Amino acid sequence: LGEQEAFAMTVPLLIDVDSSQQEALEAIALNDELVRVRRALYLDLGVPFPGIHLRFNEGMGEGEYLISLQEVPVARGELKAGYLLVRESVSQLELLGIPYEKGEHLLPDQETFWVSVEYEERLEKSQLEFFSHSQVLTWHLSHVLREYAEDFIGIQETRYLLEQMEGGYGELIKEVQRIVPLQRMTEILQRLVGEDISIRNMRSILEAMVEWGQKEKDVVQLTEYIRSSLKRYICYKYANGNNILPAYLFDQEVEEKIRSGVRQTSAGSYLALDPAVTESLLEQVRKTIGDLSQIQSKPVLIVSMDIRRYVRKLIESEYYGLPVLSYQELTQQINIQPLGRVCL
Amino acid sequence: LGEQEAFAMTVPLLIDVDSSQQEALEAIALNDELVRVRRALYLDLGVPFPGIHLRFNEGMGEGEYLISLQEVPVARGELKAGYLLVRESVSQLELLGIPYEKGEHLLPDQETFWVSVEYEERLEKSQLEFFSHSQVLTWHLSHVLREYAEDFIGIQETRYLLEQMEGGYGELIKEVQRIVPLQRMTEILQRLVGEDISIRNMRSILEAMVEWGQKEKDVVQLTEYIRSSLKRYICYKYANGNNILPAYLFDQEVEEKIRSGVRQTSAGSYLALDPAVTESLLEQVRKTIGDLSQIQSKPVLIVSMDIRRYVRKLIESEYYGLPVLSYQELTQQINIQPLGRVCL
Repeated sequence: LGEQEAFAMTVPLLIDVDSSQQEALEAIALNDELVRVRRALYLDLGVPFPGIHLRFNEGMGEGEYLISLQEVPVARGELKAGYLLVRESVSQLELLGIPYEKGEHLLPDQETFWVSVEYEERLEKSQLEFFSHSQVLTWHLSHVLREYAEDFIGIQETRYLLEQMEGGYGELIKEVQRIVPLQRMTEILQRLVGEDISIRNMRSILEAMVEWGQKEKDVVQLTEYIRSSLKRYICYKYANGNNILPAYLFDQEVEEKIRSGVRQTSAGSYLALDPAVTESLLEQVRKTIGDLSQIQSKPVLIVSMDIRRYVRKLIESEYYGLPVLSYQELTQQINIQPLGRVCL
Repeated sequence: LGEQEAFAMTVPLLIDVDSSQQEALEAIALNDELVRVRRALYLDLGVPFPGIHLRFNEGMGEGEYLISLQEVPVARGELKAGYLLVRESVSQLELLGIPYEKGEHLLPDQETFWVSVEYEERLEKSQLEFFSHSQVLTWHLSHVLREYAEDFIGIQETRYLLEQMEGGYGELIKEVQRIVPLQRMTEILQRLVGEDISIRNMRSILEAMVEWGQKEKDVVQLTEYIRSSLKRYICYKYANGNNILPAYLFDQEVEEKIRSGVRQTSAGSYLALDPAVTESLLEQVRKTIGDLSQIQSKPVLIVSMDIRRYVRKLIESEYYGLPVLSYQELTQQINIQPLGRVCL
């Protein structure tokens, strides 16, 4: 036992589902239904995701499954599709109009109710959302990555991109590395994928990295200049229609209250107004935006560039699916259709 | 005798149990029951523990055993299971309701009373905690490491991690070594494992090492920023339930008395208020927290980040099993359920 300790590396991503399916589930693909949603999610965000280890554990129950990032279960579940109970995401009284018996739960994103596989034939005629045992699993996965993609872009992973691109763009990389150190360039790539912006376009992120890495030095400013280099991308991510975008402009009185609380002190530049002012603004927002749960068409808040960040991490608690843009990121020839200006 | 001195290295960890078992104990494993609890404890903390030498000494009695860190017995014991008296940890009047004769002691952590091996058959029916001759030994071991894990992470042991990780994360390490010297990076890894935080996740400790090792320079601040990188880990170590955490918030009046006594002088930043104020605060704590011996569910104190340390080493005498958190380490989506605010 005198062997010293034999260090063992932690696993980057891990899926632990129960036993009793290690050969029973195992048959849609569950080795080509993960690698499919990992690639299909890579081409969306661009993060070089890690290898998903798949372990069928017997220690848990029979419908349990936990998805552990680095040995801390981040989205566990007891799939009561355990035997076969293919769930329903947009479950409603329509599943009472389509009367097949239900099973209650609040599986995360939409109201989940479960029906059996004889009931499936008739409800698939009725056309609602069906999640097989693959699609119930990967969905949380494709939701775990999209929300924890700030943790897979580390100094070891960008140096993977800046090596994989050596062939294509030689003199671009040998120029960017001398201007922005790897720590600083990575502290940006995390800040893009935080707003669900896609790294994928890795060239025009380095063009705008070289251009501004000499003039600007505060990361939060530099990333607002770099988003402004993906102009005609964002116009396509948020406003899919004919150059019309449903916005929620901030009336100038507020964009000035926030620009006066930046506190550029210790490379944090924290927005520090007051625990009593934050609730004042966050109320004026909640008073106009409402809840946006019924509000369709995915609106976006639109605020000046230099505070586009601090507004984002402010309402990040209440309004999570409300992206924030800038005036600059808005490529011209976009018809902002203001839903309602946020007064004070 | 002219041989100069022939230097002989001290042993890192050493178990000295008596003779008369060197072949009699020797049969559960006692070479695979230590290496099992050493590995099982490594995957918990992450420290690369040393090799446990096992020596059966005759110089002692017949039920004695001492566990010596570097030749100073740190947890000795005369196991009065000497012949066979498998102990009981949660001994109570239930062992008078289950009337089998007892043997009194205060073996450390829970009330230890001993019963024989014919009594074992019936009390194992009654379902209380049994410690065989292995489990009485390793338990102190798995308690010695967990409490002296600040002594196994030295500059020689982190350079073992930063070499074992060269393969996986090359450019991460070649970046962190130039930012934080080995002394400074190790003075952190000791400060994590001091709070029972787990080094194990060695990547996101280096990501947050690179990020903050340039801005912050006081170790105690840097480690409070590094704990804030293991956010969604701590949420799982202290609040296992559904995002609900039983806290003991500090009312703001106190968190300001302590922030005024930091004395950042000689890289010690000692909290120096008064031997008469420390008893004032430590009384207001003891007046609300009580004793927490009956208080179940493992509550945690929750104080602002910048003094999370000085509060910890303050109550470290009285309330040892009361972990202290920050507001920052608390990942959002955690329902702090304040048990009672510590007023002044």
